[PDB]
Amino acid sequence: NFTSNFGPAAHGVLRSVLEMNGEVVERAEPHIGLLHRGTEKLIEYKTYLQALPYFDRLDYVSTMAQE
Amino acid sequence: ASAVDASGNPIPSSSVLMASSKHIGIRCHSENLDFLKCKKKDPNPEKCLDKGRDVTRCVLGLLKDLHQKCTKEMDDYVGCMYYHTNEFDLCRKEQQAFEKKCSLE
Amino acid sequence: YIAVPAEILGIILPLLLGVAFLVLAERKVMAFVQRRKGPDVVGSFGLLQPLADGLKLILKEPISPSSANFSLFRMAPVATFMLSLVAWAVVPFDYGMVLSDSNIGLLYLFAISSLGVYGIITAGWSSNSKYAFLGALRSAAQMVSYEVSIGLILITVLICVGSCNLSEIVMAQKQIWFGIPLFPVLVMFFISCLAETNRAPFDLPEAEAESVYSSMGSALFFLGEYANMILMSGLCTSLSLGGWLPILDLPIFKRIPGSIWFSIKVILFLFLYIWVRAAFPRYRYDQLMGLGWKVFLPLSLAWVVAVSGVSVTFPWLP
Amino acid sequence: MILSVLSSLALVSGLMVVRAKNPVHSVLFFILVFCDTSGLLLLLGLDFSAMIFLVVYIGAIAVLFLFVVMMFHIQIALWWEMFFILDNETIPLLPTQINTTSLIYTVYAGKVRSWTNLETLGNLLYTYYFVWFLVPSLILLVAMIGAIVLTMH
Amino acid sequence: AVMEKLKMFVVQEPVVAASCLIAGFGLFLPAVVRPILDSYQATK
Amino acid sequence: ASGWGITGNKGRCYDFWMDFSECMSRCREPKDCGLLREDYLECLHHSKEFQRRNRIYKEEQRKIRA
Amino acid sequence: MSEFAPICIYLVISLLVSLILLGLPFDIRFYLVSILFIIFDPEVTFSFPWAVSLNKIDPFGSWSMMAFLLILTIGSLYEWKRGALDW
Amino acid sequence: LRELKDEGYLRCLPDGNLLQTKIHNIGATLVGVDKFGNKYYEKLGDTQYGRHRWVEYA
Amino acid sequence: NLRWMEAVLPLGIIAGMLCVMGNAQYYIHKAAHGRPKHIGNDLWDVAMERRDKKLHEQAASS
Amino acid sequence: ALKEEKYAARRSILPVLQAEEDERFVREWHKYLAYEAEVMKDVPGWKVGESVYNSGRWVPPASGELRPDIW
Amino acid sequence: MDPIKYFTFSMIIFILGIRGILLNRRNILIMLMSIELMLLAVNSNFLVFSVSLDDMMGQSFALLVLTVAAAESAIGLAIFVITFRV
Amino acid sequence: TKLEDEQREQLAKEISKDWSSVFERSINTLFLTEMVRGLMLTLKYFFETKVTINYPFEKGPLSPRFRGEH
Amino acid sequence: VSKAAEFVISKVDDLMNWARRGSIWPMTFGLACCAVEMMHTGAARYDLDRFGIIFRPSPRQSDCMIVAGTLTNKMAPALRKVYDQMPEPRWVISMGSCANGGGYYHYSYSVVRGCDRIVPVDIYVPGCPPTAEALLYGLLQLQKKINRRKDFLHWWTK
Ligand code: SF4
Repeated sequence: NFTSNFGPAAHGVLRSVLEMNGEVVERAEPHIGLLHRGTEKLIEYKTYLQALPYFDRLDYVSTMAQE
Repeated sequence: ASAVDASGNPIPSSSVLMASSKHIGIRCHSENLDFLKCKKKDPNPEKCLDKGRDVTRCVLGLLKDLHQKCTKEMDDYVGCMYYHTNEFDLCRKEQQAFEKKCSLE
Repeated sequence: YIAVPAEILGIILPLLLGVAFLVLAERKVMAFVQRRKGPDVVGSFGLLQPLADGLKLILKEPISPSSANFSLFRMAPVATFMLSLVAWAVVPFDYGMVLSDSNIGLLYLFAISSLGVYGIITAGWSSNSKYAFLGALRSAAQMVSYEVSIGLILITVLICVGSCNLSEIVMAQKQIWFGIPLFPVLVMFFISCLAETNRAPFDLPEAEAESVYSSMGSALFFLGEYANMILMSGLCTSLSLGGWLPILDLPIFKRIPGSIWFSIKVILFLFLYIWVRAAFPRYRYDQLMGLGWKVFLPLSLAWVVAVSGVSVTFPWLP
Repeated sequence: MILSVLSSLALVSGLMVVRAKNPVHSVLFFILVFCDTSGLLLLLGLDFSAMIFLVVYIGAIAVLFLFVVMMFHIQIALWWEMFFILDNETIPLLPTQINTTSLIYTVYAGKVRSWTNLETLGNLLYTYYFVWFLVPSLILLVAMIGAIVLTMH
Repeated sequence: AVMEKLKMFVVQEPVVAASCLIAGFGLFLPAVVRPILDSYQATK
Repeated sequence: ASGWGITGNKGRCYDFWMDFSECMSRCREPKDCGLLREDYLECLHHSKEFQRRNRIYKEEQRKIRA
Repeated sequence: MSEFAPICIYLVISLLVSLILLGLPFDIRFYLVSILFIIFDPEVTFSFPWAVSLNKIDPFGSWSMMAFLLILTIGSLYEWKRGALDW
Repeated sequence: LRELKDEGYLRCLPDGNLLQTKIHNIGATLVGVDKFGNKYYEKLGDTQYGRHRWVEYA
Repeated sequence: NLRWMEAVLPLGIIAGMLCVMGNAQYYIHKAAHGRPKHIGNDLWDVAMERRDKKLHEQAASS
Repeated sequence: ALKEEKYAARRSILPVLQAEEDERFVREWHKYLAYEAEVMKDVPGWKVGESVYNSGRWVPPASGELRPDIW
Repeated sequence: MDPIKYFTFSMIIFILGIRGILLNRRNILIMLMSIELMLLAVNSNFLVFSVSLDDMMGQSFALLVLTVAAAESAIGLAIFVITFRV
Repeated sequence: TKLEDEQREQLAKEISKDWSSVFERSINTLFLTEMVRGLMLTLKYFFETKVTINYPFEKGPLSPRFRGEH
Repeated sequence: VSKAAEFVISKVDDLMNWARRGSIWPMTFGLACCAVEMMHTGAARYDLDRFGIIFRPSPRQSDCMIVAGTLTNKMAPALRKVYDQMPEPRWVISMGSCANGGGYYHYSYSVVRGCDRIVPVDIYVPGCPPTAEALLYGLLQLQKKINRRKDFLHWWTK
């Protein structure tokens, strides 16, 4: 079983690691901490009307359902 | 590509030979054919020389007789045979002319 | 003695000009398809874009590789380049307007395609990492399968007309274009030419290499690919669409130099390449090779049989 | 001249095939042997067989050999006779061939048409001698079913 | 039953069906048409 | 040699083989016409011809020393 | 011949121009596919002479070639049902 | 001729954009000129919504 | 309305090149031998070319 | 039809070319024969003509260097 | 002299191939490539003979032996690739 | 996976009712009519006009409720 | 100075700078929402290819690096390793407001206060996210920077 990496369109930043076998993905596993900010810590050291933009920033495609 | 040899000599110049081959086949033919039978019997370049000399004489006589009766036309006809090295399908127009003024048979 | 190198230079340089403007026009027309303009700043109409890209890739600070740094890495791109061009040797642009009348031209083109396969496989393996090697193997297998399909198609078009040198073929078409009766054969030949250079719907080898190196080396490689593209287009229009022959045979068309007709047909096929590129998603590798070995081989073989049959029962076969 | 060039290249390349290590080097020199042999055949005046040597010998067999030796890259576990045949005095001394060079007798009658070797070979091989052409079908079939039964689990 | 099986197979594998039909056409034309044409040419 | 010359004509050395064959199979008398075998094999290899021309040149050269 | 001389001069000139351009900045799947290609490539090799000369051979030529094709096609069918070209 | 051709016309040949703006001009009208010398045009009509007001920078 | 012509134009250049390409060698050969190339020279035409050349040189020298 | 026109023209023009080249060959072979006889006078005479190939069938000289009529 | 040169080239290639198949005993790849070389030399002298004495069957034999060589090479490399799985 | 064999049969026994249906579907998948339809749509968009706002001379639309340099 | 030769040098620098500015090839680093807007720049409206700009993915043949998004202490080494692997002439455009100067999460752990600390940013940009117009104007500012790049003169005087 090979151990291939996948660090790539611009479909986000994500680190897939793949236990492989021929052309079969026997086990895929993502590493995800690659874009962290501490949004919860900030909200706390922040407020309500001041923390609304954080929710605006989460899931930045659908930018209003969060608010 | 001249076909005149600065004199009366029609200078075979294979282009001219083909241009007349459209026409030669009906003048020396029977005479001509005897040559081949010689070459069929024994391909000996010695014992088949008389008939070949005869054919060459007949053909040069044809070329002399035919270059004077059609001169201008024939000139341009060979003028369009050296060019287009030997393709009959090209400039058929000249061929047409070479059957109106020139000797048809 | 000296005329021959002059002809060779006159064949080589315009091909490079044309292939640079080919990649330029590729970007432009795909853009127009996608409701946008292409490169339109540098030149008057973007015409100075390929020259600028070339000058950039020239002044760019080079980086020599670290893998068999001579006679095996700095050679294979040159190998595929030489193969593409030496294929370009025997192609008729007009009556007698050729470089060499190699009386078996078709076999020549087929052999040169296989040698291009050699070029790509050795260029892939000459690197260090192994994923490039797996990609090279994949591309080799794809190329060779669609080559056997191209071979059978060539056999069809050859059955339709006795000799092999391409001028004789274009006369046979001068009667009536072989694209008309063998239209499905033309479609299959075009799909096989698409798969042969990995262009429009068959790209997963290259896509994976981009998903997981010299500047001038990569430039030479892309140049070889696009040159082979123009070559495939050229022989497709030289043995399935007429090859410098006016349509409808009316003596107003006969003022066009004939050479113009060949350029118009090959530019149309280039436009079709670029068009079919920007309309379709890509196959996988599994389905790619499956279609190669299941859909085009049997169809091409059946077409050989059928055309031979129809042309052997009636006295239509020269 | 060029004949000697191709012969020398083929000779030395075969030597390297047998002796040189790094079996991929051997396969490269083998491809080179076949390439120069094809050029040689082209010099001989048989064009079809030259292109065939290119297509099936080089483009088909040697690519298989290259494939296989690729996947297992880590698997690294006469002058007397020449004089005796050149001192026979049954070979024309090149001085003789000079004047006789202007002695050949063209026929101009067997070349009014001209069969390229491809055409005549097709004629002969398919009309007559056809069983000689059916048998190779069987040996190719044997090849393919053998590959299957051997390696395909 | 056999017609149903054949319709099933043709829907499932269209390109093999088309290839076989083209090969059948190309093999049926000579074998059964050439004698008829030779006889027609003999009579006229 | 059979007939199929390398360009669609009766091969260069056929007629001799035809005479050899008709004589060897028609009149089976013992090797009375093995005389034609030398001829046919000569056509195949020109051995006698090359030998003769070589000797002519040999004597031409030998008379040069004088 | 006398055309492969232009061919080879083209070869060397292309070598020169390519070097000039270069110097300016200064498993079983694969194996079985290769075998099937080696088997179907002599098929094209044999179809080439058969193609040119289908006028000096009557239906005898067409039929012999179709028999060859049928033998190799049964080969292809055995290949297919075994799934060696599945990928 | 050559005066304006050198002033604001021949630069289009290696500038590109100026050619597109010259075409939009041959379709255009005039609506303003600003002290920096630059000319604001408006080709209002059946053209489009995004491209009917633009500026030649002078 | 000719916006499409902006895309064919680059492609169109290719056409030019190709045409030029061909024509180049053509005219080159036309000046290197005195007449355009001939497609499909069997042995007959080569022998005829040699014989014609020799005959014409004999006529010119005389 | 076109190819047949061309081939018929060639066939009809054949004999002139054949006879001319035959005469050329006789000239050259007579030259070579006179040369031989001149360098083979005092040697025990062996039929200067010397048809090495017996039983007629003139069999052209056919020098070495196989395929001479190509290159 | 040219038939002599062609035939001596073919013979020396044949000798080289047989020396390869004899001396080198373990490397199966060199072994099979030497067999290919032997068949190549046979093919080449077949063709030289087909053109020297004007006769055609040399070339039919050449084509068929090409088929034979392709078959042997394919099947033998199969034998090897199954030997080197273990 | 036994059901899949049973499902694939009925799904074939359903669409293959008559001969017209099988013939239509076969030459449908054999002459690439959906490919042709996609190509024609693409070519229409090619001939059609563009957007390409041509920035440095005609900028994009905004709104008085914009946010930027303070 | 050989005033003629200085004029030839000026023209050579002009040609070189024109090529390098008209064939520029970026390299995206799409961490956060600015990537979206960057796509909108590369989209049909404010077309980028029109300026001779192709988003080449492999960092062995690119010219610029567009850091669009928000760095992270986990992501800094990857960004630095990508930056090192580029050829000599390089530029960096810092899109967004946290790729330059920390921005919002500036006041938070696990965030690099601006990509200036890792790679030597060339021109940043303002925005949250920068309007596609603003990003395109940033790239045109990069063109204006690379346009005053007299280089052959420097080598002729060095
Ligand atoms: S405002 Fe800044 S930190 Fe937030 S998504 Fe945008 S680029 Fe990222």
